[PDB]
Amino acid sequence: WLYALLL
Amino acid sequence: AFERFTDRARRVVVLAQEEARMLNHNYIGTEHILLGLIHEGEGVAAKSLESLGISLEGVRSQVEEIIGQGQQAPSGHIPFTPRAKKVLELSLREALQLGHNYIGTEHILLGLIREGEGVAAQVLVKLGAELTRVRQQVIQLLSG
Ligand SMILES: [Cl-]
Repeated sequence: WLYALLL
Repeated sequence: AFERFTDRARRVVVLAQEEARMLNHNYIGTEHILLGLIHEGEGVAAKSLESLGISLEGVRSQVEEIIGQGQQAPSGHIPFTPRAKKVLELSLREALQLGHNYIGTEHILLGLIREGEGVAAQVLVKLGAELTRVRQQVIQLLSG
């Protein structure tokens, strides 16, 4: 969170 | 944040990333979130879109027409576009307003509708599903 996938 | 996402909602995000990868895209746009929601298959979002006649095929056709594919797929994590970030931010608020501390697939779909301006919204309108019609369908399926 909040850049890509579950990040 | 993602600690609040249900398992299905987390899977929607992972599926969105891999949809982007398989289209040789290097961002996750709102249209990949839409594809992820359909791919996930089980949740309220998938059921709402299926019940409106919005299929993986129709969405893929429109994404190819609008965005097309890249030449070479990327590896590693594929970053969210600014609009996809906004959709995921809004999904938190949609879930709280519907009385939930968890973010389920329906709240991602509702946040996508709420953002209302990205590729996914263009696709949905092109497929005959106005955003207010999608929102009403989600509410109706939750009312059961
Ligand atoms: Cl869910």
